[PDB]
Amino acid sequence: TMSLGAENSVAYSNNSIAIPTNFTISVTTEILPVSMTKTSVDCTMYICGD
Amino acid sequence: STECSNLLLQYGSFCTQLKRALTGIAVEQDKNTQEVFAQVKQIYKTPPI
Amino acid sequence: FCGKGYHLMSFPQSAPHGVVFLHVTYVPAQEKNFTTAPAICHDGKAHFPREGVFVSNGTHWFVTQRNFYEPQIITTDNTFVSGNCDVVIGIVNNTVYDP
Amino acid sequence: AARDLICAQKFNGLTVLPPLLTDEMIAQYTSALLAGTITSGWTFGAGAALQIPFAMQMAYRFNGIGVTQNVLYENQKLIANQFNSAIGKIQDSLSSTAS
Ligand SMILES: *[C@@H]1O[C@H](CO)[C@@H](O[C@@H]2O[C@H](CO)[C@@H](O)[C@H](O)[C@H]2NC(C)=O)[C@H](O)[C@H]1NC(C)=O
Ligand SMILES: *[C@@H]1O[C@H](CO)[C@@H](O)[C@H](O)[C@H]1NC(C)=O
Ligand SMILES: *[C@@H]1O[C@H](CO)[C@@H](O)[C@H](O)[C@H]1NC(C)=O
Ligand SMILES: *[C@@H]1O[C@H](CO)[C@@H](O)[C@H](O)[C@H]1NC(C)=O
Ligand SMILES: *[C@@H]1O[C@H](CO)[C@@H](O)[C@H](O)[C@H]1NC(C)=O
Repeated sequence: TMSLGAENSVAYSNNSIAIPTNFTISVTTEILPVSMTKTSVDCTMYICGD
Repeated sequence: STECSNLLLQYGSFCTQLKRALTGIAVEQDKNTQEVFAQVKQIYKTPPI
Repeated sequence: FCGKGYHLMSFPQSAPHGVVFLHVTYVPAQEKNFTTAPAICHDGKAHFPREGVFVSNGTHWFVTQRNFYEPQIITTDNTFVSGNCDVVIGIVNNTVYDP
Repeated sequence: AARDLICAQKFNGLTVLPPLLTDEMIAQYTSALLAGTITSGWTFGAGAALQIPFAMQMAYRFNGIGVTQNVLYENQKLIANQFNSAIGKIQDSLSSTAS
């Protein structure tokens, strides 16, 4: 059976806050297509073969 | 029938293209369902309070 | 949108039939627990932070920014006065310093 | 009772594959997102989830939209009553109207 992820529980309270004292810098790669192949078809030659 | 199947084999590879297109549609639907909802990394839960 | 975290900048890189981004992001790392209150009672006046939150380490109360732990003494420069102490739920007592 | 459309299309070779994620898993994802939003605001999207009181989170939202947080901390009961009445109106509209 597929696992959705880890089980976590936020310790919520009336007067409890969590504040970071340190950080990290990340570099993430995002890949996106832009253009495809500029094909062309010779219709008469493809159908008939001269 | 069998003669219909033989003439369908003579017509070539249209059915494979249609089956491939429908398979791509189904995989894309699964990808959309994953992409919209599966954004959180961990399964949080509410406190009893 | 532009990467996972708080986005800073990106650098585009070319690719065959596409483009590739390099999203630079800021991500907090090491959190700590603190005791918090929405406002401070001082001589019947309710003091609220101008930019930041009130935190406590057990004995003293400080004003700090949201995304980093930089505690500072509660003054009248970083707090503003609004109303009295009988309206806000969860207010606590502390001495607001004045320079 | 005679023949139906689903058996006709099944006998003629047209099937419907089940989705990969069941409705229980979809509800688990929405419950996880909702619990993270309620208990941490927006910090769980940026990084690790950080606990915060909900009144202080709504003060963050009010400072985001441009109203000072004393308005929230003085009108908290009225804002909570308006939110509860709005949620009840939404559930009544979904119970009555099916359009
Ligand atoms: C915040 O985190 C960074 C790294 O995540 C810490 O930097 C490290 O500090 C130790 C202690 O001297 C060094 O041995 C490492 O070489 C440092 N790493 C890097 C990449 O420079 C930093 O100390 C942390 N901040 C605090 C206040 O603890
Ligand atoms: C939070 O406050 C409510 C009412 O003010 C109270 O019922 C509840 O026990 C409190 N919870 C904690 C953890 O203090
Ligand atoms: C302290 O913080 C951690 C995560 O930052 C949390 O798991 C833990 O329950 C907190 N403890 C208290 C006493 O608030
Ligand atoms: C809280 O921080 C202040 C500021 O340095 C310090 O004087 C005090 O001892 C701290 N209280 C503790 C660690 O209980
Ligand atoms: C704060 O000081 C006032 C001054 O009389 C007192 O009545 C009150 O009990 C103190 N504590 C709180 C939590 O308001």
